[PDB]
Amino acid sequence: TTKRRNHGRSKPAHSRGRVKPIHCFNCGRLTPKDKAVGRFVVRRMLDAASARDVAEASPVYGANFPMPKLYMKQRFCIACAIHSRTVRARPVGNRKIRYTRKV
Amino acid sequence: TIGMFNEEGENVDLYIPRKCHATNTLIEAHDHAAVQISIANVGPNGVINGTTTTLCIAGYLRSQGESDHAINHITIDRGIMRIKTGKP
Amino acid sequence: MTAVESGSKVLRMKESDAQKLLAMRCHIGTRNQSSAMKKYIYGRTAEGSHIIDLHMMWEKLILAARVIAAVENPKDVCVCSSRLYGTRAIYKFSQHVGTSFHGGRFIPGTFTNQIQKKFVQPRVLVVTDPRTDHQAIREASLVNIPVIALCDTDAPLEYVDIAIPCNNRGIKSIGMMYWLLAREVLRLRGTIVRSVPWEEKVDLFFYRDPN
Amino acid sequence: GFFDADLSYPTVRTERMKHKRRRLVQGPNSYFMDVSCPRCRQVTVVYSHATTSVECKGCSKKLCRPTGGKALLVEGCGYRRKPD
Amino acid sequence: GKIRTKTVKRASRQVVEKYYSKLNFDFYQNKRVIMDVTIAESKKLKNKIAGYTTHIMKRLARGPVRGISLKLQEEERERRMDHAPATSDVDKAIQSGVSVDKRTMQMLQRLEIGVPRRVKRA
Amino acid sequence: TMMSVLANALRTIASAERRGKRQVLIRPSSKVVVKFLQVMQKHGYIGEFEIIDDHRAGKIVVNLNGRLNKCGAICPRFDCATTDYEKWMKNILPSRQFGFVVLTTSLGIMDHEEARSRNTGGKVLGFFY
Amino acid sequence: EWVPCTKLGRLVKAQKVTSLEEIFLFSMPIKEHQIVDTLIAEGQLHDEMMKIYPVQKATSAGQRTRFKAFNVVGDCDGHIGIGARVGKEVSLAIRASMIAAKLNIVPVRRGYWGNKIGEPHTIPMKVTGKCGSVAVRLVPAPRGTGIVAAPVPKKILEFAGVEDVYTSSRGKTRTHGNLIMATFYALRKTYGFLTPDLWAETEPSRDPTDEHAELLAEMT
Amino acid sequence: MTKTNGQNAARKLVRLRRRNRWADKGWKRAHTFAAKKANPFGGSSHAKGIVLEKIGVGAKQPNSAIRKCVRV
RNA sequence: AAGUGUGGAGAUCGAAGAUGAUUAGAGACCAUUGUAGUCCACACUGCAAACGAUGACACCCAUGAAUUGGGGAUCCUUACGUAUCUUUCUCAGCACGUUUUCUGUUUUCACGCGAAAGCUUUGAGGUUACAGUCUCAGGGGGGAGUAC
RNA sequence: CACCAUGUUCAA
Ligand SMILES: *O[C@H]1[C@H](O)[C@@H](N)[C@@H](O[C@H]2[C@H](O[C@@H]3O[C@H](CO)[C@@H](O[C@H]4O[C@@H](CN)[C@@H](O)[C@H](O)[C@H]4N)[C@H]3O)[C@@H](O)[C@H](N)C[C@@H]2N)O[C@@H]1CO
Ligand SMILES: [Mg+2]
Ligand SMILES: [Mg+2]
Ligand SMILES: [Mg+2]
Ligand SMILES: [Mg+2]
Repeated sequence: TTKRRNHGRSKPAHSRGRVKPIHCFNCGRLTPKDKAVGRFVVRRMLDAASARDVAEASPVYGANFPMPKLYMKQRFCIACAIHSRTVRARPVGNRKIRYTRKV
Repeated sequence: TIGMFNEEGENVDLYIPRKCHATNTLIEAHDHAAVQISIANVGPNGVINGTTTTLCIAGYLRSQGESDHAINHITIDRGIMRIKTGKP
Repeated sequence: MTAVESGSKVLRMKESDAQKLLAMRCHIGTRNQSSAMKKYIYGRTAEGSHIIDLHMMWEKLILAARVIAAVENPKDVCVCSSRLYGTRAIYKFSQHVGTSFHGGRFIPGTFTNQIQKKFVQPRVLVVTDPRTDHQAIREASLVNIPVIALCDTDAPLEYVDIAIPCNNRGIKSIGMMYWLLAREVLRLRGTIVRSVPWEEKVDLFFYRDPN
Repeated sequence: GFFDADLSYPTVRTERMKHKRRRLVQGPNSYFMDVSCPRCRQVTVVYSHATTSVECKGCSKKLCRPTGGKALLVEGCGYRRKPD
Repeated sequence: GKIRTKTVKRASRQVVEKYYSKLNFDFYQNKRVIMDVTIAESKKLKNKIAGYTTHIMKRLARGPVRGISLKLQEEERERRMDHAPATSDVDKAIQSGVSVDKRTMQMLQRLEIGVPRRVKRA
Repeated sequence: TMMSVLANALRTIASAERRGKRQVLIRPSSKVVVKFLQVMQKHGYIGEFEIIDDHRAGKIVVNLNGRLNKCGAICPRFDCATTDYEKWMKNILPSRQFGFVVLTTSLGIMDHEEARSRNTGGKVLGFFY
Repeated sequence: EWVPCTKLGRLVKAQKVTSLEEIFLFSMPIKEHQIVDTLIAEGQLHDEMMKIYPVQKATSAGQRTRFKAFNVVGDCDGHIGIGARVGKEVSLAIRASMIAAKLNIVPVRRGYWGNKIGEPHTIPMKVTGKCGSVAVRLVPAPRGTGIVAAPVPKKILEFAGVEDVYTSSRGKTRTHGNLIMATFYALRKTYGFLTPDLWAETEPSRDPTDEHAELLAEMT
Repeated sequence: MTKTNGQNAARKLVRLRRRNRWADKGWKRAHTFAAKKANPFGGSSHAKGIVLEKIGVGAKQPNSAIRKCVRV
């Protein structure tokens, strides 16, 4: 039973032979780069309660000059993406939905 | 004179069935998408007569989407529907 | 189908008829395009909308009227619309021509479930849209009912026999195709005469938001 | 619409789009043209897809430049396509 | 004091159909009608029917209720709606000009009727 | 590569006829594949066809009239004696009433029914019904 | 009595549609089993049960059990029909398959092997029919062969009016649910094959619901 | 993807079949001589022997008995 | 990839091994290490879920988004529609837009097929209506990819 | 993300 056409990974049949693996973001498991689920997070450094304390005590930072943030590009193992609930198991008809941009 | 005979010339089979006017496909008894469409023959004053032109289409041809192309091709051949504008 | 057996020009589009079609914008298609309605397009305008050939619009309009006028017991024609903009026009076409009509949710089993008490068996189905009336068409596929449709530029034409090309989207554009078809079926029957204009206003075919 | 495709006698719109070998009878895309030299003025016959660099036999100059498809004639030269 | 059963709701719509004119926005008067128009044995249901009837009388002051089948406010407003002006909306559309597009006007030269009168090119 | 041009032609006719087409374009053609089609014209399974001249092998445009169910090619072209016609009819034809087996004989390319009457044998080319 | 609901059964009860081949001509669904025993004579219509086997559904606390019954019907003159219904009691599913087998009635074209001399003894061409993996192939046989078939296709081919036939079966024929419905699909294809008898053009007719539309409106 | 035509391809088809008949456990037992040389009867039936000792062979699951049999 | 031979290299990870811990036991997972290896040169091996669990070469095959490289335009109809912005030098340039067409990797979508899951111009379709060419393997589960 | 191993033979 082929659970999914493309077999879990972005490689088609006659395109690549292999893709060199990356380590998982927390597991450290080596999975191929096209297989491993990849999220680019734009996480702020401070919570909006905590950022308001720091922006008030800052000569630089205010409503005019915004505070920096973290830009890190996480890539996870498939065991690692389910367990951190980055990704979840979806119904059989619902598995083909593909999101091309961050919602 | 249609259907098989006996060598005594009596029409042996029951039920000579219809044929599709587009694809010459013999319409079966369970082909429940097969439709007949009667088009009114109309006179010189634009009022219908008592005669109609009937054309029957098989069920798979409607199933694909190709029936509407077939009704055009028939009614141009029968002379029912004009193929283009006249010259201005 | 504006070709009669004798060869007269009685059914052909006139400069009064085509002037109504241009005013009601029932020749403007949508931006998208399907394969089966690709033959009905004249060209694409700027802002990417499709223009429908008014010859092929009028020839498929009269062809659908030569089928409806060749129905004794006109209640065997059922005309139906799941979209809301059609429902007022479906009522007035059914009033002047004398056909069955249905609007709203189609309630599946209307054509197949024979022990229902809302069980009808029409001979010709007229749908306003092939897409929103997918359920009316798909039951016609089961019980031998040919389908007349007001198709837009992207229409799924599985099981549609006489596909009329028009603009079935807008409120004025719809209902103008039902006025003009009701105006025509009454002419082919001989109820109204082709010389004088049909006095009955188009405005009653338009859907009006009663709140 | 309303005209069906005839495979023996295809439409000019259908047939002009086709690849040169996918035509009903295959044929060239290229042609010859009568190129006048920018100086020197003498006419030369230059093939439209000339991968070699043709020279003016009088001028001694090169009035063509090969490309991936049609070859590019020099600036300031006049040319009209020859028939057949 | 929770969701009304479909026994309460189907019966309450039938009271509004057959007896719309005898009912208003009060509980304690609508209850006295429903004891004379419903032959059931329970006083608990007849309290719940007079509660949901009173609710769908406040809904009929606002607008239409689905499944109400009142057939006189629907027969009145079907007559008030089927009214048209003397000049059609198509006859007022030609009388200013139809103003077709580039591609449309380039099509209308090709027809056997030519370009119709009262037209423009925009 | 293309091995049998007749087997190519009959496969494109049979494929386009189960799709219900009005015309096929057959490429390449031969003297054999036009002599097969003229057997299929004489018993009216196809209509008029037209051979376009390249200075290559030609192309054939065949007008279909809905009557052909299946035409195919028997490969290799097995030798068929006169005693062997009733064996080939039971194998590839649906009935003894209709349907033809085309053979290439010394007398020409004929169907099985004509070759039985002229008392000849040949190599079998194909069938149509 | 039997009050009909469909327009076809109104015309059958009124004797406006007189024979069963007038329904087969216009591809009409029957939808009411009283149409068939009205049009076919009552003594000239045979039926008997092909198979009854139980099918179980695992539930919480045990198995659910319903019996799936197969019935075949047809006079032995070119009409055949097979229906398969299910039911909790074995008596209900046998009765429901009788209702079902008449709705699926369908005609069988019959023909000749060699020369034509009387009523047709065989099917007019080689035909196969496939349901599941079980495909049976029915081949015309000579005049005095008999039905050469397994006893489940042989009983179906007797009711269809076929007197002499060769038969093959390609795979898992011990499944009789698909073996029965593959003999039915093969005999149903006998009016699907276009032979040079039927090449001729026939003049079109009018639907019984087209012609008798004025009578059917008088039932309302 | 299975087999070969060709009017002159019979040696290929004869070789192809003679090797694939060895996979048939009925053809291979009827055409090898380990079949009779290891059969305790000499490729025959009803061989005589001398009773040595009596054995009770217990039945397989789900049955339960001991089967009375001799070793000869 | 692991492995082997001879020379280099030896940062990091690290079969073996050593210590912690968890455990009823822990020869494991987890933590700290650490040898061979990892990396290069020249030889050897030829053992993969070496996969699309799909042999190669042709043929026919409906539809709508896209994408990569190249090229070209701006009673069955005798022909036709062009925008954007960067521009002192690998610059008569670059990218785009609308449209053609060839080659490649694909996607949601008509037949048909299949026991089904599913496949579908990229066939698993064109197959009991069974023959385009060639080729390799299989014949109930084991023993056994064992013994010689 | 502490630890969490197992339940005799046929049969219903
Ligand atoms: O070789 C092509 C073939 O001739 C043609 N049938 C075409 O089919 C389509 C066409 O599909 C492609 O759409 C792509 C754009 O999204 C386009 O690719 C092209 O992009 C242009 C811009 N970069 C070109 O410059 C480029 O060279 C070219 N590859 C088309 O190929 C559609 O656009 C049509 N609407 C419909 C045609 N049937 O596709 C073949 C290659 O895929
Ligand atoms: Mg790999
Ligand atoms: Mg631990
Ligand atoms: Mg370490
Ligand atoms: Mg133990």
